[PDB]
Amino acid sequence: TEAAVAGKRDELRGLKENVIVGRLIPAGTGYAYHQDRMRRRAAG
Amino acid sequence: RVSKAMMDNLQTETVINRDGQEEKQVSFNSIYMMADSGARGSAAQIRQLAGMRGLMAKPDGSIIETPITANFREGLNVLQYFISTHGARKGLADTALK
Amino acid sequence: ERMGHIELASPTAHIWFLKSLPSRIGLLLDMPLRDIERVLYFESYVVIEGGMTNLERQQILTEEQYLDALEEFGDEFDAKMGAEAIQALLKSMDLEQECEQLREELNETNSETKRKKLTKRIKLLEAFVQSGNKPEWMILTVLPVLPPDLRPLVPLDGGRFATSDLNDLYRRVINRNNRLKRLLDLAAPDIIVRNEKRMLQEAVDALLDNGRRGRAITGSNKRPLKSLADMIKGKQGRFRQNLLGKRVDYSGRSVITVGPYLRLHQCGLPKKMALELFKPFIYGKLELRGLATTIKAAKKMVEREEAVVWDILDEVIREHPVLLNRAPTLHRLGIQAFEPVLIEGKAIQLHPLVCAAYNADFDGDQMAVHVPLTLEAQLEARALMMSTNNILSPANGEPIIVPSQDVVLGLYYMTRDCVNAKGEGMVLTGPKEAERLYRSGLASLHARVKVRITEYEKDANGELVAKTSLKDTTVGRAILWMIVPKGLPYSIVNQALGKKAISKMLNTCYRILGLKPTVIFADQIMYTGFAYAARSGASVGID
Amino acid sequence: YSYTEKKRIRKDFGKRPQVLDVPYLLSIQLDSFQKFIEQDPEGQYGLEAAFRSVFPIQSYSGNSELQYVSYRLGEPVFDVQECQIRGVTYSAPLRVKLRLVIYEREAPEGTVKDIKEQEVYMGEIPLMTDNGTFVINGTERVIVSQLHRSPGVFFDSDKGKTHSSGKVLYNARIIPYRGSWLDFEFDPKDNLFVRIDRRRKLPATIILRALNYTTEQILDLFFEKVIFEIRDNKLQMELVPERLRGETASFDIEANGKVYVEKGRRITARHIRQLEKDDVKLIEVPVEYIAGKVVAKDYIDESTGELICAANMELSLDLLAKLSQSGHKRIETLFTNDLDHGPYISETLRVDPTNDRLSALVEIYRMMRPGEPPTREAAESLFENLFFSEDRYDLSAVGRMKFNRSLLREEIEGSGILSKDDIIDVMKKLIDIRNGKGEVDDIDHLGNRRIRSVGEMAENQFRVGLVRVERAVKERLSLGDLDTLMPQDMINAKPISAAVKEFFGSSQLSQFMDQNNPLSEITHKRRISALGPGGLTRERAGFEVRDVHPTHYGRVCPIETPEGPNIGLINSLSVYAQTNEYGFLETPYRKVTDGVVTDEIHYLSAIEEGNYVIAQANSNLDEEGHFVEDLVTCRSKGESSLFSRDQVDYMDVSTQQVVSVGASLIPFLEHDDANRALMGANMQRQAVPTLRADKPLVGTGMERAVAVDSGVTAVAKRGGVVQYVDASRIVIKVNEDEMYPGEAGIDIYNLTKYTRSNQNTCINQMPCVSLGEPVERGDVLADGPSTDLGELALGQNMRVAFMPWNGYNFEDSILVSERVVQEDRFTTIHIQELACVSRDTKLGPEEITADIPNVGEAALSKLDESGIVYIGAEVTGGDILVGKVTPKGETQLTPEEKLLRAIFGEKASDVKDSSLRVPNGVSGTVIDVQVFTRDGVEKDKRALEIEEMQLKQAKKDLSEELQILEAGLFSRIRAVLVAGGVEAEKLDKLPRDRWLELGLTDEEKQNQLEQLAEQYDELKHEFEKKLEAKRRKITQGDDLAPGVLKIVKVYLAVKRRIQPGDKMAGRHGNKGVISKINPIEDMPYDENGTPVDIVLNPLGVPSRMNIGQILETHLGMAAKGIGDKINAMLKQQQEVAKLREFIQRAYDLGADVRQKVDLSTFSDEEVMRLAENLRKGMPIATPVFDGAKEAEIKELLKLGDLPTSGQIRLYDGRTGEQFERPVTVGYMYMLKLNHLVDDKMHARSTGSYSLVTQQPLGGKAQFGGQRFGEMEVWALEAYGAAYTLQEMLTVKSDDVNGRTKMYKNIVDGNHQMEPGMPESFNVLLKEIRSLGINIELEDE
RNA sequence: UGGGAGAGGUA
Ligand SMILES: [Mg+2]
Repeated sequence: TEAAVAGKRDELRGLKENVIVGRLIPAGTGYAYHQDRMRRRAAG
Repeated sequence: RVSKAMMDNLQTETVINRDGQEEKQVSFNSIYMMADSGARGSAAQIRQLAGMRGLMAKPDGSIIETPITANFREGLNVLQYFISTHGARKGLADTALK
Repeated sequence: ERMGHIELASPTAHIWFLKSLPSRIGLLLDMPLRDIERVLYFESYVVIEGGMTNLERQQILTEEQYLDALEEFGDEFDAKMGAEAIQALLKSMDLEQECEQLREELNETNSETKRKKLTKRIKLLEAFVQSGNKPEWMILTVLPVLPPDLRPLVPLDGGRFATSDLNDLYRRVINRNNRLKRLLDLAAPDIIVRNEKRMLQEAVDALLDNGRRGRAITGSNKRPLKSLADMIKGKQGRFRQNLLGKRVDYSGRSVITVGPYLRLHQCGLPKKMALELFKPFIYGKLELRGLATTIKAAKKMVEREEAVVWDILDEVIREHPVLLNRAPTLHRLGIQAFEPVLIEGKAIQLHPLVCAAYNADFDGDQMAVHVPLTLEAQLEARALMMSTNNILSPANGEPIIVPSQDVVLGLYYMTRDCVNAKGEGMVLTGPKEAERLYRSGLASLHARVKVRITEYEKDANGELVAKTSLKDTTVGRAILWMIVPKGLPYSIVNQALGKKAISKMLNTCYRILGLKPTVIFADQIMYTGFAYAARSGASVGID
Repeated sequence: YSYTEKKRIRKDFGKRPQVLDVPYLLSIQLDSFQKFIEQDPEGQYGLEAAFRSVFPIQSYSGNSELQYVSYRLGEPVFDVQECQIRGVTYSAPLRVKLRLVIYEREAPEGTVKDIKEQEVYMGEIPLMTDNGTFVINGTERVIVSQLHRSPGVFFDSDKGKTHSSGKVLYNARIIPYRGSWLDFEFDPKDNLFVRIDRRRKLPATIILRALNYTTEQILDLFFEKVIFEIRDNKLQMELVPERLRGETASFDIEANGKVYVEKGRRITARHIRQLEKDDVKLIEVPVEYIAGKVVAKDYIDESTGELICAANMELSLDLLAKLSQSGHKRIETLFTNDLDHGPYISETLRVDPTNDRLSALVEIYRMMRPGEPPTREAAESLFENLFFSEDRYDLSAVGRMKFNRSLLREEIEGSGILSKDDIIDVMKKLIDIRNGKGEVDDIDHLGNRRIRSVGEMAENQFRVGLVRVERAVKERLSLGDLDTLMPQDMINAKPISAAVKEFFGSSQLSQFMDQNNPLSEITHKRRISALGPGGLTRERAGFEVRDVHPTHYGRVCPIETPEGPNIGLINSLSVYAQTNEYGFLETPYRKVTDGVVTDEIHYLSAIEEGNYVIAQANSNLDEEGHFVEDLVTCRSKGESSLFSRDQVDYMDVSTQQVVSVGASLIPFLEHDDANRALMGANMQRQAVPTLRADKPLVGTGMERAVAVDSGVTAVAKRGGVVQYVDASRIVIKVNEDEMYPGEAGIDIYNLTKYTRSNQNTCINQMPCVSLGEPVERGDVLADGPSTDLGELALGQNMRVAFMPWNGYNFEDSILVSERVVQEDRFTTIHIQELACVSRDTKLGPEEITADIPNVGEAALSKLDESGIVYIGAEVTGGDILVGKVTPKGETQLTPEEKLLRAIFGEKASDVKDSSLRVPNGVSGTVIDVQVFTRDGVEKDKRALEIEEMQLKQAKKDLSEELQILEAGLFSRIRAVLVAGGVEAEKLDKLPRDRWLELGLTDEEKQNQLEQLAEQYDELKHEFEKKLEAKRRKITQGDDLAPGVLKIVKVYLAVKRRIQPGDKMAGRHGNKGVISKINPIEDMPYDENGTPVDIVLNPLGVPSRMNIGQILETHLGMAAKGIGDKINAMLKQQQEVAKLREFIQRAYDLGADVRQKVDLSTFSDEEVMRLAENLRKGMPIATPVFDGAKEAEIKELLKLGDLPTSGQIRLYDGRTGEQFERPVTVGYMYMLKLNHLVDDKMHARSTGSYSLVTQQPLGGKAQFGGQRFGEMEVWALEAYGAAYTLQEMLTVKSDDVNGRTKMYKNIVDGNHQMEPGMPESFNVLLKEIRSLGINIELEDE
């Protein structure tokens, strides 16, 4: 209710978030892939 | 006092020795062995087996005045077992909650 | 993936943005929730706009007051009753004008309750303006429909149907909406059409959240129906039952027994259970080796359980780690990867050392076996989750792969010493001659004897210097010196070894040597602990 | 001893002489359901109570009513075993005679108008079997008794809920048996409140104003009056001296000329005695003492006519002045203290905003039904029908008894509704509780909880169905026709039958019977579950109701309860605990008389136990004299203390009365810990009955009582001589003195062989008696599933060593020898019923035939020509059992297609095959095929073969019945012939069947001969019509489900040997799992050479504190030592006299044992049979809490020529060497639990998937995948295995494209990952969007 | 085949 009224968005930066969505978590082995994706989003 | 006398008579009962004189050493009793090794149990469990059972508590928190004097070798009577069932069911109920 | 929509005749209010406190409609319109509920329940009129100074904005009139005002003015004011009145009120209000007026109102005086209510309303109004939503969108005019394979229609075994509760709730909303359309076309009386509008509001609010507004609408078997908010929220909701924790293919389950002949990184899977686990891998190796042309031929060759299928399974399961999970997985050592070894039976033979990490005794326990498929997943299970890697507990830096109760009893009975047992006071050429003396029977495990010990100390670099002297030992400590690796001192071994002492032995061996000497030391100390506890005969009795 | 007791006498080590026999252990359910059925017209129980509490019922006017006459229960159509085979409810139809009386409205009382009565068939109530069970829809159910709070009144107080104050808030409550509640309570401001039906609060005087009371009557009922008198401008105070106790003198209380109290001085007790011995009454008082007191009654002036000061107003100086100049010369004033008389009703009257009775009723209406516009008649009817109506409020026996005991009244009976005096006394007692006189009630006291058994719950559900039917009958009688309307056309049998079938089939207490062994049956019937309809939950249950209350001593076992979340809610009934008339729990006690422990026995409830002082059962007696010691141990007022030997008033009846059945089958219970005894008593209810049951060498003596009264064996009704012993039946000839002359005197005990139970085990009854053996009344003739000669035998007792063995017994694990698997000791029978139903589809019926297309000889090698597997054919997984094929084309035709069928012919139209196959892993031989069909469908050759075999067996059974009936009638004609004349030789020189044509001259004995011939003709006549009825019943088809032609049921009997993984347990909580089967050459052997059968772990003794397993080990070693000595004497065949001498020496061994066996009565055959039965070990009865001691155990060990320490020198069988310490060896009675690794092991590669989320299913029965829960997701996050977490959430789960590409890639060798978004997230997105909240995946 | 309740049990 609070998120729908305030019009929030999720930036997908949590381990529980990437468990729910279905990606590699930024914890351990997936950290290299997530920082590569972050620098790809920053450089472009 | 009963637990201390029990622990003394279980730790150093092996005294029948030879080749120097009548000497004393730690006992080779298996109950004391599986207690002193840290394998399974502790001195509280050995006290309930051989010494005195101790003071058991009511479910209202207050300690009952007369204690369970018999151990698990001489065998409890009926009222001491019914007193012990209070703490046993309380501990089993507490474990599920935690 | 396709939704529908129901075109509601009277626009009803969303129950989430009305009943989830703070109500957001009372916080936006600055009206009490009881008065808003009286308007929505068609009990009392509310006035939207009025040109006269007698009737202001949001003055909740009764039926008698509205019948007085209708014959008094009748032309200047417009007062409506129900959720359509609240929709018109949220339409006629002005977000930036009310935000500016409350920003001026906050500045003169600051009582505590008034400033908190005003800053709550200002945060709410600024949230609407910065998000770009409109306040009329809280009033549901068009209601969407879940897809019919997400509210499915599943049968039973006896021809009768067992639908979901969402189909029942959608049937209620559609029937009352169609009846409201029929009553608005039939020119019904005011009491009947008002009750039907109230029924549609109750049905829509029940479908959005059954147990929220009033009495929960029960089904046919006297149980309250499951709404959309009950599908998502709760212990058996969508999130905590399917999104976080899912059911998982390529998975088994069996009782666990003891295998003490294993190494630290092995577990005994049964033949039939692992054949059922590794079945597409057996399909791939069968079609690769040319023993099956098609997938149906490979399926039937596995289902007939041939000797070439067992040989291919023995080749597939070699060096392919599986995860042994046991619920409840409290800490992270409740999942470990083991290189499986095929045994004949029906029970997963664990190692005795890892059952202090699993907190598992063999009184009827059960463990799940999950199979990593991809090469990345096999490398996680080989480099991160292998049972020879996580020796130390992550809670405190102490080894959890520790001897427990049986190895401990055996090692205590070994390194304890009697006074005049058998063959006291000899001199021995070393640990091998001490082991030879015990297994020949000329000396017990408790003879205080002088042995020659060649211990290896550590240099400043990785070299190992040696010293050799005579130590006043027992025969049991001189048997364990065959087991203790090169790099540890003799004061590691030269006392009676309780559980804390063996924990300090494994910790010292870790910090000095690394991981691989620590793994082989744990396996060898478990073997000798089990063997000499068997040779002891440490029995309990009534004497 | 009985003649089946002299076969094997269990040596009893007990010392207490038991005075009371153990009662029938299934007495609670049998007595309650017998009271529910049987006709009690005065003390109304069950159906008569329900009929007389509903009927008669008039119309809304009153011109028509139904009078109840009587009722009678019909006969059941099928028997018990026939209902269990056919799969239908075992019930008796209820027929009730109901009379219709019409009242005339033209006459003033027109009663004699129309009398119409008939038997309105309504309801089919189920019946109980002779062992306490119901048969509902084929299965067997047990309705558990319920321990609910008894009706009455319960004062209680939350011990400091207000954390700011800390005060104690006392609250009353009036709990009825049926109706709305009533709760009186206090607030922190000390005002009395009322919450009717747990609604909002009201001031408590508003219900008194609803009871037509003003302030005058309320104050006169509650508070007592002090009087103030105004005389010549001074105040005269009437003063009784017992009121200045504990208070401070505000003024100088003086006398006419005597000074008693001073200013600022407490009026002490010596001053009170001074006042009552001078006896002064009139005491003067100044004006400032009146300011503070309130006025009792109103005061209206006679001249003006208006209220000067009304009731309950604050009196002050100006109101005192107004009253004195008005002229009310006598002032009545309330009494108010701070110690004994608190002003609660006055403060509640000042808070109360009502005016009078109609305003009080309007406010009660506004509380109860809010939002309704109240009026006078609706408020009056509401407040009348909440409490003071005979139909919407009822306690009526137990609530009225508890009401008059908690309010200290006299009569234990009275009305069933509340009253003005009842509510007033509850408020008075609560005020006294608040003041201090009295003490509040505990809720877990067993005088407040009550057993609501099967008959009471079924009577309540029958009354609910009767309420629905009487509503419908009132609706019919108030409007419909009266003259030509019979009552059975009005009274519908649907609501009563629907309600009683719902309770008996799908309630929370009518649960599936756990009957995997006789102990589990008997402990499921002696069960008191505190849950159910109208009880607790597992959320609303704290440590108050779960823990043991001290009033459970004797009534409820403390060491028998499930160890999960039902840890105090499911409590088991004790041994001797009976049930009161009202429903409370009562125990036997030995009443003492002047120190003499008299054999008379009193039953004392839980309220009467707390009054007297009761001795412990372990007090010594001087051969029915007095006590021995002076300070006997006793218990009183819930606590245990010491007392003198003359103050005791009661003694315990036995030392077994504290425990349940399952906790009194454990030997050496007093040495075990209570937790391990709890787990042992819980695991004894899961022991699978093995192939050959074997007795325990160390028992209790309770095993015989359990095996007899479990209703599972075949005890002899009447004693006699057995005539024919078979494996299927036992024919016994009765003795002469126990035979009535009416019957023949032959009992035929049929034995159920290999009947499937509820938990898929077998039930077979092997006979133990031999041919030609005199057995008396009450002897076990046929041993049940787990019995051995009338003793309960749940497991096998095998040789057990206590030593760690090479790691294979690490943590509770068990290493089993190869002798246990070679001798087939622990291999049981698991009968499993598979069922193949034949539907009636919309394209044609499903035919059962062997013309199965697209299948070969490898599946049809076992089927016959009818499509049903042969009895005895060993099948495996995947083999076709019943050949069934569904039509895929059509079957119905038109006459155009009829003529074209005569032209051309038919087609196949049998494409889709749905034959019944064996589930994978299941094997075993078919033992029974039962083919039920419908009346109308023509049968097949296999079905006709089944009916032919059943007809031959039924014909043989009824021919045996006809033979014993003609034998009985021939005995009767022989008896009357010898009674008439003296004829001996001429009767038996001629065949027995030709005994009818004999005669003499015509007389009265000739008339007896003709009527006996008439009885001969009608016996044959009833025989042949019974044959016709049995033939008709087996020929006709059962009425099955709609759309079902025929049903085939195939029974497979698997045989389950033990393997690594199978669970095992003892009786002392020492469970385990078999880790290895270790060969006989590797097992440790002793000096004699006998290998150990099971190597246990000795480390489970200190950490669990169960010494009972070691004492059972020592006692079993001594028992088998005596048994091997008797076996050696029998192998050498020494002497019968030497055998008798050694057996008597072994039996007369204890110090002060209870039993005494003398072999002088025993003949030669009895001693030889006893030695033959004791060659496998001498059984020992060790009672609970009064068992054998270490001195008797060591004396037995020294008799049997064994080491007295209990430990032998075991040699290692693997390497030949000797173990360095002596190892405890001895026989332990090991069970085999029902947790089998064949049923626990499960695996899944890829199977079926769910429909909403498209993730794999869950369960071994539906080929499910293991759940990767939230804890395991956190464990993978802690590891950092992000790739393993991704491939366990996407491609092993709900993502169809990813999992299909993963399957193809794994088959094609390339282990690569093609991920995607799961579909549960899309389910979540669509559900939030269907809630109406726009959530989208914003790209970039 | 798949879904939902109720009861029992194992860790
Ligand atoms: Mg366990």
